[PDB]
Amino acid sequence: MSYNYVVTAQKPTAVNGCVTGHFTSAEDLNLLIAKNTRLEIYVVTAEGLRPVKEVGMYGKIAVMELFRPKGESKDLLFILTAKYNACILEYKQSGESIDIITRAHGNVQDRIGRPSETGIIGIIDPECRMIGLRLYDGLFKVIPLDRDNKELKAFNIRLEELHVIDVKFLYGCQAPTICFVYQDPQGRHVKTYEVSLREKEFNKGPWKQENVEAEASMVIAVPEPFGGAIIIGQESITYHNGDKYLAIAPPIIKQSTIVCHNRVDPNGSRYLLGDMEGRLFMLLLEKEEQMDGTVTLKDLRVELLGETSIAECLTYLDNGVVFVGSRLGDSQLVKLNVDSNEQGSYVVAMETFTNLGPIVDMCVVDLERQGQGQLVTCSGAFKEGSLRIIRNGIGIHEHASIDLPGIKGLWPLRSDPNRETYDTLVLSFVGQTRVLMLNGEEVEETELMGFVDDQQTFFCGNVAHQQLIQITSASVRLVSQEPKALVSEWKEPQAKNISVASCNSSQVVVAVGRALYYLQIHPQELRQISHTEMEHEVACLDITPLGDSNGLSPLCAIGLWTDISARILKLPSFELLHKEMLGGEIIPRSILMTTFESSHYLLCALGDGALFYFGLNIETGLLSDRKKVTLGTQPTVLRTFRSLSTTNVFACSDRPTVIYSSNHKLVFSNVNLKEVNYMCPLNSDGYPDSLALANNSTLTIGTIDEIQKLHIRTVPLYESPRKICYQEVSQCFGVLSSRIEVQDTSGGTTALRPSASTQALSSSVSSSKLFSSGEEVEVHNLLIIDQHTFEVLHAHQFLQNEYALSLVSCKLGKDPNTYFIVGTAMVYPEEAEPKQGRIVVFQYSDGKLQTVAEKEVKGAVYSMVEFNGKLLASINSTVRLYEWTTEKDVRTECNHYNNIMALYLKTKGDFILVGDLMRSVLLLAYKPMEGNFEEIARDFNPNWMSAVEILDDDNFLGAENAFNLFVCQKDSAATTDEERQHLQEVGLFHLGEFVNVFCHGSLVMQPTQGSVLFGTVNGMIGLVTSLSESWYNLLLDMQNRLNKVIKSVGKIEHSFWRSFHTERKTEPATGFIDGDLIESFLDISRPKMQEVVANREATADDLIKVVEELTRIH
Amino acid sequence: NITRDLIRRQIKE
Repeated sequence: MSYNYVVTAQKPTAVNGCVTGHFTSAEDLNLLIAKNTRLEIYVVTAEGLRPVKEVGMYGKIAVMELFRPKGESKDLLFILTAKYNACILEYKQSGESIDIITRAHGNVQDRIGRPSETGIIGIIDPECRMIGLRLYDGLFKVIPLDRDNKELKAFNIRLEELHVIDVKFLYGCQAPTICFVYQDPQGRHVKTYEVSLREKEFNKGPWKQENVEAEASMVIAVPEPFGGAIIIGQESITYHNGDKYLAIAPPIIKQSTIVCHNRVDPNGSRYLLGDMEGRLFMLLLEKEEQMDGTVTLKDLRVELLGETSIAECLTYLDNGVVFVGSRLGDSQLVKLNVDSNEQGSYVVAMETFTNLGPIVDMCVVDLERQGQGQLVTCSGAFKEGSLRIIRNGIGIHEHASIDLPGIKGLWPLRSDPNRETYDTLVLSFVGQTRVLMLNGEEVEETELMGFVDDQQTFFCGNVAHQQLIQITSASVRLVSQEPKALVSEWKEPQAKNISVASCNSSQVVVAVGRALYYLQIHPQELRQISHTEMEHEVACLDITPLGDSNGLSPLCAIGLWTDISARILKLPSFELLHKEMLGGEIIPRSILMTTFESSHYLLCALGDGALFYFGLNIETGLLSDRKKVTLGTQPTVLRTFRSLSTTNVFACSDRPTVIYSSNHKLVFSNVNLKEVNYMCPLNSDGYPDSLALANNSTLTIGTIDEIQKLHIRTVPLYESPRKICYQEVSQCFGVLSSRIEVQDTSGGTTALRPSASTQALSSSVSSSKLFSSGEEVEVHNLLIIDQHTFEVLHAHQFLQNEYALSLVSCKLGKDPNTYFIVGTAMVYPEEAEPKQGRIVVFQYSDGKLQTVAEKEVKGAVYSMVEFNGKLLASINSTVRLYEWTTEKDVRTECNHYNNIMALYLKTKGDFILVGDLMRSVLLLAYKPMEGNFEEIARDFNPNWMSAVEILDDDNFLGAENAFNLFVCQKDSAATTDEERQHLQEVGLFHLGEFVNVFCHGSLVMQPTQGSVLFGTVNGMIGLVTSLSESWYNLLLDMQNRLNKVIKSVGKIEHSFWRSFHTERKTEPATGFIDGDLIESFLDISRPKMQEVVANREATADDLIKVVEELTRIH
Repeated sequence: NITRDLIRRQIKE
């Protein structure tokens, strides 16, 4: 009986794979980007990447290849999952809908076999005769491509070589032939076999096993024109083919290992090479033509081209463009030129995509000190290290604050017919109208000609022909720029009001009730045109001359009031077209027609806060999509605002919301604001690119943030951040950091570039004498980062070979100071495990960093929380509790010894603690007895932990080694000595991510209990919450209903995916819910959504409301 | 050196 819920807050952003080809059309260039469980399909364009399709799969993508057999009009896609799900995919565009269809699938894991060296490798023959897998040592699995084999049946062949580094299929080979680098005793070797599938054996390869260098790792199979194989080692590159043998050993490449490649030119004249450094190389093969003799290979050379992000994945695209898949850093779109720039680089970045990278550690802070957490991650590694500040929502910056408990509308006002700046904001009021002349930045309420102050303005637009309108309770007044008085003024042929106002900068379309007139601000006078009567009372109206119309406006739309409807119409005629019947007893408060890039949009807000959304047609215009949200609980006013190239829709509610744009879609993110009642663009000479926004009581004006649901602000550290703490009193962060350095010829160590610790504002080194006794090395630092500016205020460098692994910001003992304590450790590469380390206690003062105390240890300090005014640490395998002498020193109180390796600890308010490396988790208490540890209980399973949390008094979350999550609790049980001494795994669940950090916090607010945020190696940020048994049960059920209804991509079974799994056991998931899947619900059609129900009560869209309520936890 | 391995593990593969 454990009941948890897990959702993704941020999808993985690291890039594991990327592959290029024609997957969308025979004539289309696509870049397929593989995150972890996310496949991203693009079309390469002049601008770069046209997003087209983003699906998620039920597994971690380990293999991703495009291929095209015969008769096949375009490329199909092969994908192997890490749980050995193999599938084959096809891009299907049902004219206007899109689908990725599974042409074949099946699971290719084998009970036999130990997962090999260099991990899964999936290759595919040039002729497409088969697919070659290397899942295990000794085996080589072959999946024969045939029209059938829709279940991907496969055979294994025995592989004599038990240790294969890399393999490819050779080109221009009659028989399917593989080429591989393998390792034995006495070096590495390149060797070949034909693959005859009609016998299920191998056969001899075309060329004799040559040798390759000790560190050979990549095999490139050169295309048909050249044929053969390139082998890439350290400091050396070689070419093999039959008796042909070519070798270069360019000094330049010794510096760092080549990690990745890519064919640039189809013939393979040219390849890209990726470095551990981020260096980019061109590999060039000098061809050679000899009449009556196809071609040969005279030479090959390497040229340094420049520098990218550390590249996992490289892919030449169109002309000089290269996509850079990055895992340690931000991914990027990059450009190659024939000419280098200034210090010498042929590489020029074009676009950078944000990778929250490896989140190595993180922490929550409301920096703005409101009631929302921002989250602050140590990210990336080496040159890509960064902090990322992550903040939900879209904010605005407030410039004035005028108390006006009334404002019932407001429109812009340029008082000078030249400047695109306005100096007035005439504003509807509680049955009034106030004008507002501005002295630039100042505020002033005065009169204005032909604009009634006694009456309630319902509009105020920017009517052309040198005129200013003010439509009122009564009727459309008129004022000039030239005359500036009472130029004209309409009035209802009966002394009845205008109910609903309209106007763009050229039209006027009011309503009287059921009535629908039409007036014009023609040169200096308002002339009448049409009149039509409607079934019911006009609720709301919209007109704006969309695209192909200068001021004068095409078709129309309206919501009415007893038949709560929205309908499509024309202009002077009012001829009714298609329509829609929305439900309930609440009338449409607002209707809208818009545009962004390539669609004309229609939305309709109701008084319950909900909104229905649809698209119209400038040419025709009819019905579109039908979905239903929950923005405010209050009626929503829709409006459109000035921003970047794509100006957008702002929704006014108790939950202010922006509606931007996705692919060609539209964003739905919160605006970080109390409540916005009405809202409009502005620009005054004293307030430019400003937005105006009145609430219950107050005008406000300011710019906008980004757009997404999450805003991220990066602090480039240029080295690898490791741990991170917030010392509030000091208004700064502590960050442990590590920089790499190389052996000097003095013997010392230099540095490869300026980092955050070398460009530090001030600085200091360890003096401490506790110890006495090319080549690369780490230099470690505590950095002091201002919380507002994110400047490195101070840098404290630790000793030669001292890694700093843990950090806390705490007060200790009676002592009233907040210290920064750092646990460290002396690492020497030969050693298995450090035997020496220290704890160091520091204070950061006015702007100072004092070494307040040190403390020898006989190990590596892995973690340390602040217990109860004491410092609980943890060294190599011993867990301790330090007391702070009044004499200001850390002295031992007690220690627990029964650990293989204590890596993590957390503290449940009370005297309770938890953690371990290969042996899952322990629970400990502090006994104010003799002041001792009592080991309360442990989990008796072989979990190699990576992260540990306490969700509550009895519930412990755990993440491990194998991308699983688990929960333990203490066994409430008779025989309270053994059953008591044991805690049971009451929840299991395969996440699919490696978790580095849990911490309590949330990114949201100012059903569910708790909020635990987690930070993963892939850039994925998730959330774990707790549930009621009934909520659990509701959701479990609905989890299963949902799986019947939803087509999973490669036809992977959801529950196969979520299955707690190791290469020693596989159990199904218990006590866990992916809201990821629950949430999936809303993307479903109401038909397929009805099925989800057939059965305290049962409903058809009660659940639609349960699920909404959830999406808002993050 | 297992400390180095763990540091490597946090940055994965």
